[PDB]
Formats: sequence, C-alpha cells, structure tokens
Amino acid sequence: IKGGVWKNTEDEILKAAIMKYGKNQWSRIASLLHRKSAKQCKARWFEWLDPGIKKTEWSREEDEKLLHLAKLMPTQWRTIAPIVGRTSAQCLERYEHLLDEAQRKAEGLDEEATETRKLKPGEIDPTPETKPARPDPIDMDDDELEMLSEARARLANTQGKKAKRKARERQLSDARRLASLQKRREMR
Amino acid sequence: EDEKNKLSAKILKAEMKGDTDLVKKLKRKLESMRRDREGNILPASSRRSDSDRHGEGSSRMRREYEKSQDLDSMVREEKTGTAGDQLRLFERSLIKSSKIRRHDDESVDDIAEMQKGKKKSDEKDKKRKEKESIKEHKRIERSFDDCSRCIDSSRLKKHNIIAVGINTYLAVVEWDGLDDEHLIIVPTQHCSSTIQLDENVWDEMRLWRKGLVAVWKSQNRDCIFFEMSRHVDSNPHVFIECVPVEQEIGDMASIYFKKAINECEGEYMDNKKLIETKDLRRQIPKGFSYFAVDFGLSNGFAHVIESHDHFPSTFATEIIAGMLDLPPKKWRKRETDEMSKQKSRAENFKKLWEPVDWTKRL
Amino acid sequence: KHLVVAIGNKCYAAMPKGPLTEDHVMVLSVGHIQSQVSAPVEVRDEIEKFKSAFTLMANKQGKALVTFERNFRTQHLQVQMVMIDKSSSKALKSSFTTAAACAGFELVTMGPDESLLDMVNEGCPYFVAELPDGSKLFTRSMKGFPLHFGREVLASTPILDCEDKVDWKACVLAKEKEVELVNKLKSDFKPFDFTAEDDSD
Amino acid sequence: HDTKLLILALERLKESYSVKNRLNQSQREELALIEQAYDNPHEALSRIKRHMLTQRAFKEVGIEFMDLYTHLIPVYDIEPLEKVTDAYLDQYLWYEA
Amino acid sequence: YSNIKVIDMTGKQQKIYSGYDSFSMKLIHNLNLLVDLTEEGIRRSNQQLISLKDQTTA
Amino acid sequence: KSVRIWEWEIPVDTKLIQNVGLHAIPTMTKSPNDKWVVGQCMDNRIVLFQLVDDKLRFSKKKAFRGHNAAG
Amino acid sequence: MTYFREAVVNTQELLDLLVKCENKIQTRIKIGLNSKMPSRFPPVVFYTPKEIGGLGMLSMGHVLIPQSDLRWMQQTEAGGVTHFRSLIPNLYRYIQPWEAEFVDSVRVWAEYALKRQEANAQNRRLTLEDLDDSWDRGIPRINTLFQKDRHTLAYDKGWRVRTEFKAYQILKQNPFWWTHQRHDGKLWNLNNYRTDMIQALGGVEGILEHTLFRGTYFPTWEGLFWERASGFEESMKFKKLTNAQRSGLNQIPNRRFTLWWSPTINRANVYVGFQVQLDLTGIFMHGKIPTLKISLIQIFRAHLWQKIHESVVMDLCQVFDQELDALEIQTVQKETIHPRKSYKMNSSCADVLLFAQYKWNVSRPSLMADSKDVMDNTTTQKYWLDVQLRWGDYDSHDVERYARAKFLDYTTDNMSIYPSPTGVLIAIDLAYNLYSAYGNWFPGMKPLIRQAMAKIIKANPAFYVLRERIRKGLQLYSSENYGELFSNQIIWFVDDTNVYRVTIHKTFEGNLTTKPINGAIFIFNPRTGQLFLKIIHTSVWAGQKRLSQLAKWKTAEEVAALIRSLPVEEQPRQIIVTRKAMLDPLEVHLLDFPNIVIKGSELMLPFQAIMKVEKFGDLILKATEPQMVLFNLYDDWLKTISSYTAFSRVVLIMRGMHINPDKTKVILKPDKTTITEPHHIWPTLSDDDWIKVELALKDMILADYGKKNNVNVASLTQSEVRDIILGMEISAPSQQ
Ligand SMILES: [Mg+2]
Ligand SMILES: [Zn+2]
Repeated sequence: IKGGVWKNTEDEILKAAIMKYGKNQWSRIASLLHRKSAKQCKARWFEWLDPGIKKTEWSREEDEKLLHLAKLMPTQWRTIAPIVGRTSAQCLERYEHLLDEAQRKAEGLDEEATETRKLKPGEIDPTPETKPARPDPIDMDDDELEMLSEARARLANTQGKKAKRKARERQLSDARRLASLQKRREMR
Repeated sequence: EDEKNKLSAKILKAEMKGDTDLVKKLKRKLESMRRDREGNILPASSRRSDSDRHGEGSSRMRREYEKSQDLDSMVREEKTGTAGDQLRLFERSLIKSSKIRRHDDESVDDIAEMQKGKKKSDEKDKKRKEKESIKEHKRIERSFDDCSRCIDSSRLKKHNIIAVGINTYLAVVEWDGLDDEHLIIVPTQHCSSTIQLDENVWDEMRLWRKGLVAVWKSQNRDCIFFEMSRHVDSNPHVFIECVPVEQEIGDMASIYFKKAINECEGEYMDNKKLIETKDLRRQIPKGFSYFAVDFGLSNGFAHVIESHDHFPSTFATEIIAGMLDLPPKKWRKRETDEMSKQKSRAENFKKLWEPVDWTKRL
Repeated sequence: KHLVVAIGNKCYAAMPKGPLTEDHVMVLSVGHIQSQVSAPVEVRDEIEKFKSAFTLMANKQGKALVTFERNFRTQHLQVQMVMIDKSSSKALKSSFTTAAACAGFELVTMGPDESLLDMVNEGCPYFVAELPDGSKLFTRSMKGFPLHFGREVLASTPILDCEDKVDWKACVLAKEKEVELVNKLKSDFKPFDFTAEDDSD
Repeated sequence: HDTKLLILALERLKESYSVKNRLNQSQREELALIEQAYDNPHEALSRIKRHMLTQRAFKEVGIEFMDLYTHLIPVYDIEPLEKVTDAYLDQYLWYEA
Repeated sequence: YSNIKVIDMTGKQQKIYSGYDSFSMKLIHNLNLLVDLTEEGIRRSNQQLISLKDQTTA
Repeated sequence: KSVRIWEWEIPVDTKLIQNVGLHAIPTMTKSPNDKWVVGQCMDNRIVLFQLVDDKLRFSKKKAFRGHNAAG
Repeated sequence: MTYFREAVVNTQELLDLLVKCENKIQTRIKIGLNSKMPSRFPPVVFYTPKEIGGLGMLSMGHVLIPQSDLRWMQQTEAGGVTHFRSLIPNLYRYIQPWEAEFVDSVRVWAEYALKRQEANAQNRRLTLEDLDDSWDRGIPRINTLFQKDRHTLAYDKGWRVRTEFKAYQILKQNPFWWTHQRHDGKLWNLNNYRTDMIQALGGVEGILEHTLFRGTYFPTWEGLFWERASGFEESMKFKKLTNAQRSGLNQIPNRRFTLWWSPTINRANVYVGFQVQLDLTGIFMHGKIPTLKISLIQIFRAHLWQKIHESVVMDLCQVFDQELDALEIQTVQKETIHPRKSYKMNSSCADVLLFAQYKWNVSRPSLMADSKDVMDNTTTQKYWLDVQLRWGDYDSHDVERYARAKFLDYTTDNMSIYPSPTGVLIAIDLAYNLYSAYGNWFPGMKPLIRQAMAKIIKANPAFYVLRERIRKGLQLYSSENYGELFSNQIIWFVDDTNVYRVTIHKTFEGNLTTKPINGAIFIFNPRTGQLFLKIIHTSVWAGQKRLSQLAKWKTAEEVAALIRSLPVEEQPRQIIVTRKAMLDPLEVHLLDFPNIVIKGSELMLPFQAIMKVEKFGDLILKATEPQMVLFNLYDDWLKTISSYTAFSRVVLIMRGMHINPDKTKVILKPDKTTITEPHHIWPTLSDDDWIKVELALKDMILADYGKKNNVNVASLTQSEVRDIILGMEISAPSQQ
C-alpha cells in the first residue's frame, strides 16, 4: 500500500535520504520510507518540499499574472506554474479560491464561505503530497521508531559487501594468529 | 467417571430433604498425514537412512546414481514418492552448474555430474524436507478444521440444510445467490472432487438430482448442475451447485457453456480444451482440478483446469448471471445476507421438497 | 464451598462470588467439562431442568429468568442464571443486539430449543444467551469477545442498572452476606426443588 | 448506462494484466483499484465524476519506447487512479458520440 | 492385544477365545476338494472352447 | 567456539552450548568436589560453569582477569 | 494469415519469407537440442502439437515428410511382432478467403433476420438446430449472440480504434490489434487443421506408440492427461529470480519435452557423429542431448538396469523351479550374474543353465513367431538361456531381428562363453516393452516361454519400478478376473463402507442432527467360504473428528494386523476391493509385506447388502466391545455347491436381497412352514427348493432392472444376465 498524508518523520527521513543518495535515486530512497515509495517521494520533494518553493502569501502581481495567464492559456497549469513559479497546486487552489472570492464577495462572505467549501465530505484525497506536513505526535512510538531506526542504520552503513566481509577475515586471521602463535610457542 | 458426579452431588441433595438416614445412604454410595497424486490422505514416511546409503566416492550426482538398494526398497520408494522427489534431484547439481562456462561438445548434464557439495548440504536439505513434511501435515489438518462443509465442522451453518441423506446433504447457499432456490448438494464428509467419491457417495449425489429436476420441473423451470473443483491441489470441500433457470434459458444454457469452455484458457494449453461428459469418473483422472456442468439430467461438459490464475473461480456464476442479465454483485461479491434470508428460503424450499419420497423413506 | 445453593444430580447450582442481583445463581458441572456441547446429554438436560425450575422460582417472585453461557478461555463448564423484571425481558433483545453491534459481532437468533448443541461441535469457543421466551441468541465470533459481555448486557440501565457489578471482582460481598443470600435462595427454591424427592432410589 | 460503461472501462484495464500477469507495485495498485472499483461501483463513479469536475492538475506521466526495428513507438504509463477516470471517460465519450 | 476378543461361529456351536494368540497358534477333505477340482477343470475347458470357437471364426 | 556436552559411547551432540561469548579454552580444571569447573580463556580471562546446569545460552556469572598472562 | 489471407498467396515473396521464418524457428529448436544436421530431426516433433507432443508448429512450408519413417510396430499375444505402415498442410486452405466471408456473412445475417422476423411473428422459441449449424459464419459471427457479455457489449462503441491506441498504452505488440474477438466472435477455426495434421502423420496410433509411450505401454490414449511441469523447471527457478544464472540453465524447461521425444531425438541416425554409453546402463546416447542425460540418470538411479536383468532371470528360474517335471529338468542352475553382464553389449554369457537326464531332440534356430519348428534337426541335452536388455530408438526397436542377430553373433563370437550349443536368447526393449526370443527350441519350451514371458512382463516389479519412474519423469497421468476367484489361490474381498456410520434424527428445530454408531469390517474368501468380521465400537469414534480418513487407515490397519498375526503359510496372494481409494492405504501397509497384491475389482460387490447383514450386526451391536466374529457363509452348501455355485449364488442372493429386503423377508420363507435354523445362516431348503428360490431371485433382480430397461428381453437376457452374474454396472447404450 502507498499514499495518505505525510508525517514529519517521513519528510525528515526523506530530506535525510535526499542528503545521502537523493536527487534522483528515489527508488533507493523509498527503501527507507515504507508506504510512500517510488513516485510519491519524488512528488513530495518537487511539489511541496523543495527549497525555493516560495510558500508565502500571493502578492498583487502574482495574482495579476495568474489571472492574466488563466485568460491567455486556458487550463495549461503546468506551463503557467513556471512563470508565476508558485507551482501547479499553488496556482490551482489560488485560482479556484479567487473565483470563489468574486462570487462570495458580498453575499457569500459570512455564509457561503462556511456552509459548503469548509471541508471535504470525509472523502479520500489524491493531493496529500501537496497540502501539509503533520507533526509527529506525543507518543509516535513503534511505526516511526522502526523506520527511524532503519534510517539511522542505513545512513551510517557507508560500506560495500566486500569491505564488511573482509573486515571479518582480518579479525578471523587475527584470531588464527593468536591461536597458531600460542601452539608454536608451547610445542617448540 | 461422570456417574461419580451424581453421587458426589447427591450428598447435600439428601440433606435438602432432611431425612438423615437417606443422607447416610447416598454417602454410602460413594463415601464408603500426506497427500498423493490420487488425492488420498495417507500415513507419512521419512528418508531417515537415505543420507547414509550413498557410496562416499565421486561427485554428488554420481553418488545418488551409484548408491545401490534392492528392489524391495525401490518398490517402496516408487509407491511412496511423488514425482517432485524424483525431479528435485536436479537442484544442487545444476544450480551451481549455471555459473560454469559451457562448450557445445560437452556440457549441460555433463557438468552436473562434476559438482561437489557433500554432507553439510545433505543435512540441511534433509532437515528442510522434514520441516516441509510437517508443514504439509499442518496444512492438511487446517483444511479439515477450517472446513465449514463437514457436519462435524465447528464452522457449520446447519440452518442452511433442507434435507440430509445417508452420506450427503442438501442446503441453500450462504449468500445472495442467483435465485432463492439456489441450492447445493454437499458430501457429509470430506473429499475434494466428486470424482474422488467412491461408488456409494457418487451414486447418492446423483440420487438428489432426480428429485430436484422433478421439483423444479413442477415449476416449469429447468436447472443447471455444476461443480467448481479448483480445490483438488489443496483439499477444500466439493459441492454441486443446483441453479434453476427459466426453460427458455435452459434450452440455451448448453450453447453458452459449450462456447465459453472453448475460451476459458489460452489457446496452447496442453490437454483437450473441452470434455464431453459420459463416464466422468473415468474421463478425468483423480487429483486434477476440473469444472463440470450438467443440464437437467443430461450429462453436459467438463474442463480440466491448468491455470488457476486464468480460469476464473466464478466461471459458471458469471455465465449464468450473463444469461439472467444480473448485475455483477450477484456473482462477484457473495454478499452473505443470511439470518432471515436463509431461514425463509430454506423453509420455503423444504415445503416444496417434501413430496420427494427419498426425503422420507430414509 | 459456602456459595453453593442447590446440588441436584449431574449439576449443582451455586451463587457467584460477585452476583449481579440477590437471586443470581450459576449452574456448573461437578465433573471438569469445558462446555455444554462437550457436556453429556444428562448434564445439558439438568441445565434445562434448572432453567425451568429457576423460572418457576422467579415466577413466584414475579421475575423472568435469563441464562447465558460463555465458552471462551474457560476450563470448567459454567452457566449463569440471572433473574430480571418482566418489563426488562422485552428490552433484552434490543439490548443484546445493540451491544453485539457495538462490540463488532452478530448475534444469531434461534427458536425455542435449537442452538445449544446443534450449531457447533466440540472444541469451538462460543457464546450463547437464552431469553425468557425460549429463543436463543448465539454467535461464533469469539476473537476479541468481551469476557464479561453477558454480565455487561444484563447489568445495563434498562435491565438491572448495576454497571459497577459488571466486573465481578469489585462487587464481591462479605462472606456473612453471601451466606445469608445463599440461605435465602435455598429457602425460596426449596418448595420448587423437585430434586429433593428424587433421592428415594 | 454508467454502471455498464464502468464495467467496460474496468475490464479493458484488467485485460492488459490478464495477458501481462507479472505485477510490480503499480500493477498491484491498479488491480487493487480495479477490484475495489467493482465493489465500489457507485462510489467509483462518484470519484470519477468528482475527478472530472475538480482536479485539473495531474501526476507525472512516464514515457518508454517500444522497439520495432524500423520505427519506435512512444508508450506512456498514466497513474492507475487516473486511468480509471480516463477509461470511463473514453467509453462514455465514444458512446455519446 | 492378546486379550482382543474373538467369537468363533464357524462350527456348529459358538466359542469365545483370546483370539489373536490362540488363533495364531491354531479323508473328507480330499473327497470335497476333488469334485471342485474336476468341475473347475471342466468349466475352464468349456470357456476355452467357447472363446476359441469365436476366435476361430474371427 | 562452542561447548558441547556428549554422552558416553554416543557420538552425536546430545547438548550444544553455543554463544558468541564462547571461545577457545586451552585449559579446563574441574574441582574435586564436582561443584565447579574452571576454564581459561586465551584473552586472559577465567569463566566459571556449573557442571549440571547446561544453560546452553552460556553465561559469565564470575570472571577474573588479574593474571598478567598473554594466553 | 487471418488478416492477409486473400493476399498472401499472390504475395509469394512473402511465402519465401514464411518458409525462411518457419525454417529459422526450427533451426532455433535444433540448436537448443544441440545439433548441426537435419537427419536426427523428423518433422513429427513440432506437428504432433498440443495433444500429444507439447510443441505445436503451424506450417506454411512444403516440408516433404520422411514418410519412409512412418512405420509402427506392435506385439501380439503369440509374441510375434506385427508391423504397420501408412505433406503437412498449409493453413491457407483452412482459412476461408475474405470473398467467401463477405458473401457468406451477408446471406447468414440476412437469413437470421428472416428467421428472427419469422420467430417474432411465430413467437415460438428460436431453434437450437440453426444456431449449431450457422456457428462459424458472419463477420460478427452468430456465436456473438451467445456472447454472455452482449448486454454490456451493446454499449461498447469506440472499440476498434481503441485497440489500435492500446499500442501507445501498453508495451506488448498485439497481432490481433484489428479484431476485438468478443465482438468479431472469432474469425477462424483451427480444428480441421489439427485433425488433418494427425491424419498427415497417421498420428493417433502411429506417433504415440513411436515416441516414449510404448515405454509407458499402459492402454491406448484416451485415459491420459498431461500435468503441469512440477519440479525444478518451476518452483525455485521462478522464486529465486536468479535470471542471469537462469540464462545459463535455459535448457531445463525443455526437459519434459525432451524425455518424451528422446526415443526419436536420440536415434542413431546422425549423418555424422559418435555413440556413447551411459555408465551402469545399456543406453547409447548420441550427442549431448542436453537435459536427457540427467533425466535418464534419475530414471535409472541406483543399479536399476542390473536389477531389472537379474529380476527377470530369477523369475524365469522360478518358472523352471515349477516346470521341472513336464520339461524333464533335473535342476535349473543360475549362473553367476557378473555385475556388468546386463549392459556389456559386445558379448554375453549364459545366465540360466538347465540340466536333464533325457533323450531329446531340439530345433534348429527359430523365433517365437515360428509356431512349429524342425524339432528333429539335432539331439542334445544341455540348455542355456541368456537375457539381453535393450533400449531401442525409432530407427530400431527391432527385437525380433535384434534377438536373431545377437544370438548368432554372441554364439559365434569367441568373446562369449556358453555351456552348450542348444540355447535361447531373450531380448526385451526397455524403451518399448517389446519382447522377442530366438532359440533352438525343444517342443515344450516355446509355449512355456510364450505363456510365462507375457505374464512375467507385468509381474516383474523391476519393470514396474522403471515404468513408474518414466511416468513420474513424464509427469503424464492416466484415468482408467472372474475365473481367478474359484481357480486356486488365497483371495480376499474386503469392505470399508460399514466401518464408519452415522444415524440421523430431527432436533426440535425440525432440522436434522447426526449421531454416530458402531460399524463392522467385512472380509471374505470366496474359495473357502470363510468370513471374518471385525467390529469397531470404541477405539476410532471416541478419538477424533478426522474419523472418516482415520477409518480408512484403521480399515487398512486392522486388515493388515489380521494378515500379519494369523499365518505366514496362507497369507492372501490377492486382495480385491471395489472402494479402490481403499487400495492406497492398504498399499502403504503392504509395503511391510511385499508378497501381497491388491486389485480393484472392476465389478460391483454385495457390501451395500451387508448393511442388511447389519441386521445380524444388530446382534453384534448388543455386544459392548470391538470384538471380532468368525463366520463361514456356507452351511450344508459348504461341501457340495461351495466352489462352483455358491459364489455365484451368494453374489446373486446377497445383491438381490438389498433392493428386495422387505420382499426378501417373504421370499426367504417360500412356504410358511419353512425355517432358518439357528446353526445355519440360510433357510433349510434342499437342492431343488434352493434352485426354485435362486431362479425366483435371479428373475426378480432382472425384473426390477427390467423396469428401467423395459426394452429388456432380447439383448439383455443373453448378454446382461452374464454381466449381472459378474456384476457389471451395465448402463452402456447411452454411454456407447
Ligand atoms: Mg557472474
Ligand atoms: Zn469438509
């Protein structure tokens, strides 16, 4: 299974995994995150979590450019997103919000603001990469701690199979050196 | 033992009456498993000595080839061992052969003679085979304990039943089936296909069919009897579904199944893609999954399943739903609305079944 | 041993250490038996006789008799018998079905004498509750089944209103009060007790 | 018609895997969504309609080429949860057209 | 196992034994066996004759 | 690096004591009272075992390293 | 060929390509088998396709067949071996051209509209007959009306352009991109091509017998089905995902196919090559046919080539141990079985040496096929037999000629050793189960070897071991005596139906509940009349819910214990069962015995009537313990009737009493004063009074059978009374 909302630990393991392996290994990065694997890590990084993603308020000229471009393009939103660089989701929810803002403006302002558009009807969401970042709770324990523990180990490992195995052969040759030296000492 | 519970209890019981000499009298009463290709279940046996009979000479497959045993042990071996035990002798010899550079003049099975491995590998495989035998046993026993169809089942739904014979019983389905009178014939004790039923239970299953045709013929219906026996490799419990249809569908039903059975699996599967049914216990070997469908009393069609991924487990219910124009929920889901639904259905059919004297003469 | 109320043939009736009401009595088998389905016919027959006998005793008091059995994580056959007011008897069906739906299983409803033996074979854990009208409520979903489910339903507000008594360990009365209730139970049962005159043989 | 159009859509998608058989994650996600879409079918239509009204921006498409030795063909794998919406819409558009 | 009960009804009067051990330890015959022997000779020869005649015509 | 307890006339390993803490023991001395058995470890260690316990997970109840030996 | 079928024949540069491609595919298989010449490759492997073969190449090439190859060979009951003697099709003939499809589709859809327009006025249900007739006609075929999807398919409107766009959606190229065959219901039918392909081979007898099937030799084809290739080809090879190493293995899936064909593929007809022998075995292997060597090593595994040779020799000895007098053999000697004698092929030694004191004449050298001999050519008395084992190929399963040739060569080759000039050589082809003998016969010897050798072939369990190993390697499985019962041996019948039994009674629910009851095991010897009856009260039924499967084991265990305790001199030679699933738990317990054989009775048996014997069983049910009771079913019958009539009579009376059982209460007393005495099982009736009730019971059985059969008299009186006296399940005329 994959999907659902993004915790903190998944974003932070995602950042940390992006530090060691990241900018296009993402199949490898999914090995650290269960349940959010191949496509969703990449989509979380580029849509929400990238630096320079400009999560601030929409000014005047950005709103001007977005409405100007919506009239110019029709629906082209992935093209519109680079120009306003507020990306695809940010454009679309802002644009739809501005369309609400006009019709609501007098008559909606108290009641239509509140009595329909307040929340989804409990439905499952295809967006969750784009919207949020939930805190890890006061007692996050075993789901997070298992993956936190797997992440720490996999961040540390830094070694190939051969180096890890031949390190044992060094240890085992040292052990054979101690045993075989002592037999030489005592049988001589 | 349990009679001791009466006398132990009767001591106060006399004292409740308060006749002190009765008290004395009751005080003085006391205070003075494996499967085979034929689908049997048989006693297990273990290769305890076969690791040590080999000559300790050449490379592995040569040892197995040379090991020597008498015709007694070879007859015991060939009657106990499945084909898997013969063909598994490929493994350790050739798995390592896969790494080795090959020449067309001396190769695939030549290199398989040359490979070594010796007793550490045999011990690990010997222990593995023993563990797999225990897993097979536990799997077999689970298939008896999780069987809801046996009358000895802990999972039984006995209110389904409308009649019971000597060896078989007749019951309404557990789900919103294709009709209110959608019925099943079930053997009272476990077997995985009707072909595996020996003569008395085989013929007793056919005996219900004459009654059911007559009951539904009194409604001017026809009916379809079909077996889905995907179970045969894994030991679930067979039943024959008895689905009534309108006569106009009954006349067409043999056309529909004759067509669909020719399309149920890919074109290049090995065996014949359709079997016309006449002597089914001798047409399809035991231990093969098969489907078979009969129309009224007329012997119909069968198919031997080769790809349980490809042949769908719902096959006949989809086809009959496709004759009845039903929405897929009538066959995909098996929606188990039961508590009042089955009781009314079971009693209503039972009131229709009772004229069939086979129900009563027993 | 002071908590035993009545002691017939195959079975004996005893007051629990933590009774829901002053007339709560349990019937247990003197041999070590897991359930009524494992119990011989004579044990089950006397349980049905006790049900009839305690109903007549309850009828003199103006109460209905409710019985239930819990075969789950138990080694000794135990049958619980609680007397309730006739008005609460109608509420039982709605109370049981609501509690079952809240617990997450279905109770199946059976007629005047059906489920006890017939629905399941030996070794299956099961819970069954018999209503005063003779109908039975039965379920096979025992994974995670509340051990005190039968007490919890009967102790509810429309029936007995003794939710604290649901945990039998808390409501345990003093030994002196226990002996009084058993002696009171013995006296009231003594006229109805038909076992007291079977001893002649 | 919708329930019957959805059946035609879902069975088209399922047909490809009945041939292909081998399932990574994404084919397991798609077969889970197709089997779900059967037991959901009125719910699945409600998603499909909601998707067609609201969503307007979509997850990335992957591209791969099919090697016919005289000319490549370009093959696209749209995300499964969208493919059921596109597949219903394809059946519906052609039916009304 | 030696205590397993056998009843013998083979003779004109019934007997009971410690069956497995005792039964494991446990003129007119030639007259009986010879008439059966000769008649089986006749019947087997008769069936051979019938089948051989059919085969001969084939 | 295992301690195996074997029976008289019997070649098979009746009891296997196996732990990573087990090591080559060049000398083992048994008390004359059979109450304790002493083992010397090549890394300048002494470990004590009870002859009847067979607690095959191995243990280090009492150990000493005051000797200046080098194995 | 479906899309282009009009054009392809004129396109003949494409026909040159199709010949090239078909030849390329064949070359790829030849390379995988490892070969560099056509000669070892007959076409038959590919074209034998699914049904027998496992491949299934459709052709477009004018592959001129080897047809001089097409000769198949069979062994008669006389030991004489009889020979039998006979271009594979282009599809193009079978695939109907589009002109035919377009004209035929117009008329067929036109006539359906008339028939439906008739049927709408006639409202009569539409005929089955036309729908079976018109099946393969129409572009949307007529079977498309059958389609079952069709109520939804009516709403699929894009689909033909859509299937072309699937090439962008899906990475796998689709040949049938043009035809949604559920709409196009299916524009071709191969079945005539497949059936004509068999005819072009002469396949069904000729090709089956040819390959391995004679090694399996069991019956014709009809029983036989191919299992999945369970073994190393599948389970771990898929699981591990090794695929770099699996490329190195890649011959291994071919293993099942290669074994079956290998009697063809191994054949010595290389144009160029050299012959190698598999060690400890007589197989000559020509080139490294990849998988075959391990397949044969696994079949032969241990000594078994030697073990077969010595077992048939000692079975021959055991015949001579009995036939001492009628042959004037004073003793039969077994020569030293040198451990390489059975597979050294350049030379042989005698195995069995016969001694005599006789004046005697002996034939010149002659085959089992020679029904009389020049038996006065010479006078001698010392005899040898020599046994040669063989593994034939399709070039040579020659055993009549090979027996002749090897006898002449080894008797003349100075490398051989023989005790006398008067000898027979016996040859058996382990690849084909053909046998032959070439011999200097004395008059008695030839019919004895003829009779013995046939019986020896089946019996000789070393051949059973070989055959079962061939069957397991093949994964190929099959779906499948009256005089013997009287004849001589110790033979038993056994029952299991009365062992575990359950009784039914209704709960206050009004539905049915089950109670279980004591049950008996019935064991009967027809020749002695002797019955053993073991009762099971306590032991099984207390212990389990398995009890049906346990009851089969306990039936086999209790009957095994009876055989094991009571004698060693008179343990049954044969045991006979109708319940034949009961054979398999008996078989595992017989593995302690080896000396006992079980048969499946092929004929129906009384045991349901033994449920009426359970009435006498009720007197047993009064007993409180799992006792055993011993009976003889023959009373005064024991002397006079017992061998000939009493089996037939008891079979008739017992089977009859089941369907009659109330009526039998009357008929048992044909006159009211007649009695059954307490020291008998059957009524006190004389000879003629027993005959009267016997004839009445026989006719009454036939009368009740006649009530189904009511066209009864003419056929069934002559044939079926015999078969009912046997007890056949006679239901034949619909089944025929
Ligand atoms: Mg490599
Ligand atoms: Zn079952």
